[PDB]
Amino acid sequence: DDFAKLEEQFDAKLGIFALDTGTNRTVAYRPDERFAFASTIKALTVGVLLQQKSIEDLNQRITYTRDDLVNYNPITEKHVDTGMTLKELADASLRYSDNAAQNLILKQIGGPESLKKELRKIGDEVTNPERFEPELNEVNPGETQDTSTARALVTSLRAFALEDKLPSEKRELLIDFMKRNTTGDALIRAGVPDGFEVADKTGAASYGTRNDIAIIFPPKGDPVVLAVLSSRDKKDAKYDDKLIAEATKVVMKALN
Repeated sequence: DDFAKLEEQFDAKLGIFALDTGTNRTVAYRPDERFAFASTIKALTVGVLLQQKSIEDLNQRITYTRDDLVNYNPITEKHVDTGMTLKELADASLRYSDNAAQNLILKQIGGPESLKKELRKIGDEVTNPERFEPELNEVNPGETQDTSTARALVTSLRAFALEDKLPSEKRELLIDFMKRNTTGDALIRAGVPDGFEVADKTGAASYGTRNDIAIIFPPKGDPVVLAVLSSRDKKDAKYDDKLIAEATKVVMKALN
């Protein structure tokens, strides 16, 4: 009723899945409803990048051009002449949601097809990487291109960040990046209690799609993996971060 209340208040659809890995308790609300995953895919993309490369390997310098810079490139646009290491690209992608960073990493790992193949390998049958940024944000209701579900994103994120799709040093790298995300302050972070660490990746796409996926680290006890996905009825709809923050609060109350 609380999630439905938020949907009502924000004229939005909520997609929620949370797993407290310390109790195996779950919170679900339209967990299997598809949403354009938007930039949350960047987290899973770095996960695959990390699976593919030694930590040292991430020091490879990637040269790119202005062709690669499409819309939102806060970091990559500044280093277009000097290039960026894969690590620096991962940093930009995760922490600034740098689209060109995501695209260059996605190319590095073998493209959307390779990302999808690696997600199927980990048993994510639902996430459908098809396109680069910002093209992947163009998802209509009912279309499955570049979509996933809260359950699938949580399950996949957990696999890379917490489970065994990455060795510990790489998991730590992925977690450190997401912990130091700069784009998520008003989302999942705005809905956790004090002293809870959040490692998150935000996204926003067409139809007022506004997403945040996270691993949340309580003061005591094991991490909670959470996806809060939202979409609205109208193509050019604006989103309200407050919905994600409020939905996160409901999750945390349920897990308490």
